[PDB]
Amino acid sequence: SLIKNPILRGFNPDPSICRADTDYYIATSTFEWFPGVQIHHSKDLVNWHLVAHPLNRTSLLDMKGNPNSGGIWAPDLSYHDGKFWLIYTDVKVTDGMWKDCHNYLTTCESVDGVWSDPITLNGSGFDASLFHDNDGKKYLVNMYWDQRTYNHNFYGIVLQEYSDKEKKLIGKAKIIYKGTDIKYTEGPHIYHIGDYYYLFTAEGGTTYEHSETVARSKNIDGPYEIDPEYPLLTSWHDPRNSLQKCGHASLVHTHTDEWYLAHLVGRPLPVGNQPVLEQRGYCPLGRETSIQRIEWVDNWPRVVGGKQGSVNVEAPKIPEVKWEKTYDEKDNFDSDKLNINFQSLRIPLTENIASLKAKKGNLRLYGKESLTSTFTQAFIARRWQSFKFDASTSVSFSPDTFQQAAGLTCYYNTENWSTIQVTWNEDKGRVIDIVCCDNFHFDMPLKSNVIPIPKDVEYIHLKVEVRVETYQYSYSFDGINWSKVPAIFESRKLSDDYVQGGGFFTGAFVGINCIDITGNNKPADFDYFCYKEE
Amino acid sequence: SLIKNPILRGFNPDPSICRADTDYYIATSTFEWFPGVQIHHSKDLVNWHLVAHPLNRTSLLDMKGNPNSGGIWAPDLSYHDGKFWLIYTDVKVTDGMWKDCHNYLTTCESVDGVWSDPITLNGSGFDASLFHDNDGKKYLVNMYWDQRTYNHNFYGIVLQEYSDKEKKLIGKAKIIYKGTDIKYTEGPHIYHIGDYYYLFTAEGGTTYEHSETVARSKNIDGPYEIDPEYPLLTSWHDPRNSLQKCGHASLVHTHTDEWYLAHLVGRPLPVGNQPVLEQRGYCPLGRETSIQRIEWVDNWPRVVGGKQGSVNVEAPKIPEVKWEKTYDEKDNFDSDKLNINFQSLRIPLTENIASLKAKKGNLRLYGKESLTSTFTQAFIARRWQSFKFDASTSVSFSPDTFQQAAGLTCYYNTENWSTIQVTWNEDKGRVIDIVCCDNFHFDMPLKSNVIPIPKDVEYIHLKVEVRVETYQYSYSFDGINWSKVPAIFESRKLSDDYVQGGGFFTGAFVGINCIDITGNNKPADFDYFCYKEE
Amino acid sequence: SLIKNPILRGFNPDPSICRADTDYYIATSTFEWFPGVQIHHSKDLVNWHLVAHPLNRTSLLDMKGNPNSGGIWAPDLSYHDGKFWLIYTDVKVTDGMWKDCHNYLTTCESVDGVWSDPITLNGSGFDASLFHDNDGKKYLVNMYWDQRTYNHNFYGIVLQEYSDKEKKLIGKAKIIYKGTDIKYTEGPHIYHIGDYYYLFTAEGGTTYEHSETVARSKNIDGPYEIDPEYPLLTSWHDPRNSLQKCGHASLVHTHTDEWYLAHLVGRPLPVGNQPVLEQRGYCPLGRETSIQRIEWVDNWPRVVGGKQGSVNVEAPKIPEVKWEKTYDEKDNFDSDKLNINFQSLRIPLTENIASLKAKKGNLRLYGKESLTSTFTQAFIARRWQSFKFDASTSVSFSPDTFQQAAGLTCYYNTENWSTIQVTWNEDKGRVIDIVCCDNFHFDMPLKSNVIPIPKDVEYIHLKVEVRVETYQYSYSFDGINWSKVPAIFESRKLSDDYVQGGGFFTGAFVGINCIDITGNNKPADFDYFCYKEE
Ligand SMILES: [Ca+2]
Ligand SMILES: [Ca+2]
Ligand SMILES: [Ca+2]
Repeated sequence: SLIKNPILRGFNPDPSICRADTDYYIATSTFEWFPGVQIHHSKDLVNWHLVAHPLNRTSLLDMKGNPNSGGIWAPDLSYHDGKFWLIYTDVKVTDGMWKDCHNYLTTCESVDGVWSDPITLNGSGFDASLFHDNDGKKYLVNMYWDQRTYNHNFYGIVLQEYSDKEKKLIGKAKIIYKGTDIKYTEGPHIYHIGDYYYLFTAEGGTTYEHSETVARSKNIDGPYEIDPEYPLLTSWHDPRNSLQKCGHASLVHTHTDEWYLAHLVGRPLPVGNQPVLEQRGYCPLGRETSIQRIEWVDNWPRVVGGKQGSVNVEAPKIPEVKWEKTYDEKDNFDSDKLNINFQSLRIPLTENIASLKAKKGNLRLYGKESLTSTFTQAFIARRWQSFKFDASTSVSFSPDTFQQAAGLTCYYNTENWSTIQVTWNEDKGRVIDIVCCDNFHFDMPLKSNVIPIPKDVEYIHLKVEVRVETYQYSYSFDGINWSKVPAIFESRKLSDDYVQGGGFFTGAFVGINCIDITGNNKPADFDYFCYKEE
Repeated sequence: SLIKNPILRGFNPDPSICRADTDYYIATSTFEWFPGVQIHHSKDLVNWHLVAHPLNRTSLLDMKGNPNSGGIWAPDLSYHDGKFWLIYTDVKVTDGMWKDCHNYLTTCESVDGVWSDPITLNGSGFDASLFHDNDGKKYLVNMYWDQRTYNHNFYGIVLQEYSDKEKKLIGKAKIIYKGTDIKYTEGPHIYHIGDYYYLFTAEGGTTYEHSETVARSKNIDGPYEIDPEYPLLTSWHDPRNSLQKCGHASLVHTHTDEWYLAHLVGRPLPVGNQPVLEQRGYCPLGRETSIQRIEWVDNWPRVVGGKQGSVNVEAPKIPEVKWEKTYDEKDNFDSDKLNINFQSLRIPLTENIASLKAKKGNLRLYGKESLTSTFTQAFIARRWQSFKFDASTSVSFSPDTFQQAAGLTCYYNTENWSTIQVTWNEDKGRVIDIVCCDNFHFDMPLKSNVIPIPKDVEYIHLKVEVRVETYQYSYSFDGINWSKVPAIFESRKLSDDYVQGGGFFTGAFVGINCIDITGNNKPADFDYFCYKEE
Repeated sequence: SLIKNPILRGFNPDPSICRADTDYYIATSTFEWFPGVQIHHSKDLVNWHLVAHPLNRTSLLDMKGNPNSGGIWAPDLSYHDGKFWLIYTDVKVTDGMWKDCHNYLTTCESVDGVWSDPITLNGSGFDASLFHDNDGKKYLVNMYWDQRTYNHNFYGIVLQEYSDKEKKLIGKAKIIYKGTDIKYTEGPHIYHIGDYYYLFTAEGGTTYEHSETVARSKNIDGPYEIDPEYPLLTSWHDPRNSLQKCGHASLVHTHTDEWYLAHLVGRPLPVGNQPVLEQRGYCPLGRETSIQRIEWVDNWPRVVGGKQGSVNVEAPKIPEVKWEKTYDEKDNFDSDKLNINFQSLRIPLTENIASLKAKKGNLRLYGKESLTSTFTQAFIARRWQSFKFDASTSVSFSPDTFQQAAGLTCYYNTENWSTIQVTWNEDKGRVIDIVCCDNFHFDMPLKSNVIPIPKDVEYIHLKVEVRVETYQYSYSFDGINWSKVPAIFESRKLSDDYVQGGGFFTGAFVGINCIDITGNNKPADFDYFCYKEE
C-alpha cells in the first residue's frame, strides 16, 4: 500500500538506512540516552519495529558527565563483507567555537548481537560515514570543523581511506567538497552508482532551514558537481507542509530495484492564529524519521511528489510484513528484562541503580542523584511518540526527608522537565508534590498546597495526560479514582525549538525516577508503567 | 615574628588546619584541578611549603566530565590515633536547585603517602568534617541541603556518628544547628574544648559577605547557643581592609598552647576611583589562605586585632624554620617528575597525554581536546600567585591544520581564558595567533594579522607579562628579543568575581597546552616553563 | 509625643526642609508625577500635612514624553527676603553616559500660592540648591556630571554665584569639593554656621549604600575638610535597622535653637528566612522622609543615637499642633476640586481628560492612551502609604471593544503595574479582566476565565487588598458582596528595588484610569475612591 510518514515516531533523528539482502535497517542517533543507537527493522519499508541498541557497554560508550545533546550524534550503519559496520560519534562539547568529538567503528554479524570492541578513527568533525567501494577499498567521510571565530564552522567534507586490515585510517585526508551557499554542510554519504560517485550532504542546519543536497563526480576525490536543481529535499520554502526540517538523509537501493530516501523531519504542534513564516513551530516529539520515494532524471536523484517531502508515499513492490507492538500498554514489570523502549541517561544501569530481581513484579529504583545531574540518575524513560497520550505508574516509597522523592516525569534535558513526586514534608509527612524546570528556571507551584498521603496507602498511582498543547498530572490512592493536580504544563516547552543551548537534539520523554540526595539509596517500587496513545 | 597573610597564595580556599605533634598542615580545596587536595606543611605557621596531593588516582577521585568548580570542595584533614584522616567531597552539580555531591573518607600514615581506598559516606550536603571526640567516638558533620525553591538552600548542620570499626556512618542523623540570620550556614567544625562543644560555621557565602560564627553547647547534640558578638570573623562591614571574604575557618590549638585560626580570603585588584561600597573588587588570585590569632574571652574565641582579620599577625612561640622553594623559576623539564605546582584538569596525566620521558629535557604534550572541553585536555598549569609576574615557555610544534595548536594560556575555566598559540593557516603556514573566551564570548582579535613563523624556527618562545590590572603576550624566535602581540587583556576577567555561573571557586592559572582536534595526537615539545614573581 | 519616622510616608524622597519663622516645610521630589514638588507643612516637626505642589502649570513644568523617574528630581526649598525660593530640576535622560537635565528657579510669597515664571539656571548636574549667605550674596550648588565612560560619573560639587538683580548665574562656576571614597557625591547643601561653611552631601547612591557626609571650610569656596568620622548618616553597615538607604539630607535650625536633619529612607518588606546581607529588601513605598536630631561635637554635626538613624526621635520644644486628615477615606467626588493626594502622569489634567463637572458626584475620565504611554493617560492615582490597606472604587463604563478599558490599578511605571478592568470581549460582552506588566513582561492571567458583567449593572465595584507581601483584586456588582479574582500579586514587584532601568525613584501608586485606543474618548464614570489603611 502506502508508507505513512513518519515511519519512526518521536525522538529518532539522523536516519542511516541500510539494506542487508532483503532486510532493511535504520540506525538513529540517541545522544545522551543509553544504550546507544536505535536500530529499527523492516521487510517492506512500510512497517517498522525497534530491535537493537548496539552501544550497550561502557567499553563501547562512556557518556558519564556528557552534556545534554552531546554523546551519540548521527550514526552510520552499513552492511558489507557479510557483516554490519557501525560508525558512531561521541560528542563531548556541544557549544562554542569547538565541537570536540570522537568517531569510532564497531562491527557485528547481526544488529542485535554483541558488537566488537571499537576501533578509534578520528575527530576532525562529526557525521562520520563509512563508504565501501566496489574495488574492495573503504573510506571514511565526515564534516571537517573550522573553529575560527570569524569563519562559518562547516569547512566542507573530508575524505580518508580506512583499512580494515590495519584497523586504522590510512594515507592522507583530503577536503573533497565545500558545499553550497546554504552552508552547514554535514551528513556526508557517498554512493557509487553507475558512472558516478554521488555525495549526499545535509545543509542549512537541522532547523526549519534544513535541506539535503546531492553532488556528483566521476571520481571519489571529486571535483563534485552540485545538482542544478539543489536542494534535493527541503521544506524551508513551504511553512505549511506537515513535514518540516527535511534533511540529513540516506539512500537505499532495494532488492526490487527501487530507490528510497530516509530523512529526519519535525512535526510542529498546531501553531494557531499566528504568523506562519515567523512561528514555524514547536516539536515535542523531536526529530523523527520519514522516508521518500526517489526517481532518477538525467542521472540525478529526485524526490517523488516534490522536494518538500510527502506524508503518503508509494511503498516498494514488496509483500507486507506487519510487526507486533514492542511493548505492552501496561508493563507490569513481570520480566527480568527491561523493555527495549526504555532508556536511561548516559550510563548502563546496574543492579545498584535499578532491579527487576529484588522484588518480583516490581521495578525497584534505588535513589540516586537529582533530575539536574549529568552523572547518575536512577531514572528510566521512553519517548513521547504521539501528541496525545496517557502514561502512568504506581509507586511504593517511604521517604523521611525532602531529600527523597520518587515519581513520574516528563523530561527533555537536565534543565527542562516537570514531575509529580511522592516525597516528604516536616509538617505533613508523606506528600505528593510538583517540581519543574523551564530552561533552568525552577518552580514548585503547589507551594504549601501539597497533597498529604495517608499512612496506609502502599502504592500511589501517578498519571500524566498529554493533550497536544498541554499536559497535566493526576494521582490516585486506589487506582480507580483519580484527582487532578492543579498545574498545567505547555508541551512546547519540552521541544527541540524551545530548549536553550547549543544542543537541542533529542525530544520529550516520560518515565519514572527515584532521587535520594542523602546517599542512603532509598528504594522506590514501581508496580507498573502504562503508555497508551489515543 | 609575623605571619604575613595570605600564607597560601593564589588559589587555595577552604583551609583545614591540622596539628600532628609539632607539624602543622593545611588542606585546601582543588575543585576540578588534579591531583586533588593541596596539602601544605609548616613548623612555625609563618613559612609554608606545598608537600602533597593525596587524591592522585582515579579510584580516589574521578572527575572526568565534572563541571567547572565542581569536584573537590572544602576538604577536612585531621590527625588522630596516629594517622591522618581526609574527608572530601566530589561535587557533580554546581548550580540550580540541587548540589548533588558525594562525601568520602580516606586515611594515611603520612600526608605524602599512599592514601587508603575511599570509604563511602553520605551526600546530604557538602563541607563534611570528621570530629574525633575524647571518648573514642567519631562524628561526621556537614551542611544539609534543602532543594525546595521557596526556601533558602542552607537548612543547617547535620551530625552523624561514624564507625571506624564498621567503616560507615551509624545510627541516626540529626540536624544540630540552624545557623544565624546571616544564613549560607556551612563549613561546620566541632571542637571539644574544656566544658563545651564549639561549633564553628562559615556564613554569608564565600563572597564579600563571608563570615565565620561560633556556637557552643555542653553536649555535642546541642542545643547550641550563638556567640552574642557574632560573627567571629568577617570583613563585610569594612570594604577597605586588605583581607576580604574572611570566612570558612578552622581552629588549631598549637603544641605551645596558643590558638590560631586558618581561613580563606580574597585580595581584590585595585578598584581605582570608583565607589568603595559598590565595587568591592575582582580577585584573579582566587581565594587564598590566611591565619588569625585567637584569644579567649568569657569562654568564647575572639580574633585578635578585630574580626575583619589582620594582614600581619603575631606568630606562635616556635622558632622559625624556612623551606627551600618548591619549583625552579626556570623549569627546564630535565626531571621526569612533573613539578608539584603543576596540575591538570580533572583526570590523571598519562604517557599518552604528557611525557617527560619521550624526549629528555622536554615536556611533550600529545594534542587532545580544546580549551572548552571538560574531558581530556593536554594541558598543564600553575596558579597565578602574585599580581605581577612573567611566565614563559618555548615550544616546538609542526601543525598542518588550524585544528592543531599549542601554546601558552591564562585560564580560569572552559569559558574564561586567553592564549597565544603556534598554529597553522592555509595561506601563511605556521603562524602565531591569539584566542580568548570572555564568559563564553569567543574572539580572535588578530584576525588576518597573525604572525608568520619562519620555517627554520625550531622552538618558538612565548611569554605573558602580568602587570596587576592587565596582561599581554609576546613571542621570540631567538629567545632574547621579544615582540609584543597587540592584544591587551584584563586580569579581572580571570577572577572569581567576574566569571558567570554557579561555580566561581578557583582562580587564575597559567600553563601550556596542545590541541589536536584531528585525532592525530600531534606532539608539541616544551623546552622549559618559567614563572617569576616581581 | 515622639517624632515617629518616617514623618512623610509613601513616595516622598529628597527632603529639603525649610523654616519660615515658626513654620516648617519639607519639599520632596515627584519625578514624572504632576503637579510637581510635594510640600508638607508642620509647626512641631512631629505632625505633618500635605499643603502644596508649586509646579502646576506647563510653563513651570512640561514633562510630556519624559522617561520614567525623569522629571522632578531632588528639589530645594528655601525662605529668604520674605519669600520662598524653589530650585528644581527637569531630568530628560535617566540612563547611559549622560543625565541631561535642566535647573530652574521659581519664587512665591507662600508655598501654596501662584509661583513665579521660572528663571533658567544651568544643566551641568542635578541636585541644585540655592544658598543665601548672610552678606546678601546667593549661590547655586549642584553636582557636576562627567560622562566619560572610564570615569565615575560624579565629578564633585560645583559652585556659582546667582544674581537676583540680573535673574541669572553670574561669574565663573568652580568645582569646590570632590567628595569621599564612597563616591556618588550629590545632594550638596551649604550652611554658614558660626565660623564655618558646612557642605552636606549625599554619597553612595540612593540604595542600601546611601549616606550623608559633611565637610567644612572657612570659605564658601573651600578648601573643604572632610569629617574624620564620616559618614554623618548611613545604615549601610546595619542590615537590620528599620530605616535603610539613609541619606540625601537637609539641615534645619529651629526657632527654639535646636537642630534637626531631614533625610530619605527606604523601609523594606519583611525579607523572611533569607540571608540578611544579601537580600537587603524591597521597598514598595519607595523612599520616604525621616528626621533625626543633630548635636554638635567639636564643631561637627552628629546624629543623636548613631549614624544609622532612629525610628522614634525626641520632638523639639514646640507645642503640638495636629492636623486634620487631608482626604476622606471614602472620596465621593462631590467637590469640584480633585483631592491634593491625587496626582496624574506628566501633564496637567484638563476637562478633556478628567472632569468633576460633567456629572456631579462622579469623576469622569475620558479614555486616552494605554498604561504603557509616556504621553497622555486618563489616570489619576495616590501613593501607597502603608504596607496594609484597601483601596476601591466603582465605575460605570460601556465598552464595545477590547480597545476600551476602565478600572483600578496598582502602578509603578509604564512597564510595572497591574489592573482589574471593566472591558469587552467578542463572545461575552462587558467583562472583568486582569492585566499586568512585570518589567516589560505582559500577561493576562485569566485568559478565557474573564468574569461577565450583567447588562443591568450600572456601577462595577472594584477593590484591591494590599497585605504586606501580596495583594489581590476583588469586584462587586452590588457594592456589598465582593469576590476575589484569583490572581495574587507580589508587592515587591512595585518597588524601587525591583523595577529595571536607570530610573527607580518613585514608588507604588494606586488609582483609576480609562483607556480608549479607538480615539472615541469613551467616558468612564467613577462614583468614589476609597483608601483605608489599617
Ligand atoms: Ca507489577
Ligand atoms: Ca629543557
Ligand atoms: Ca460619588
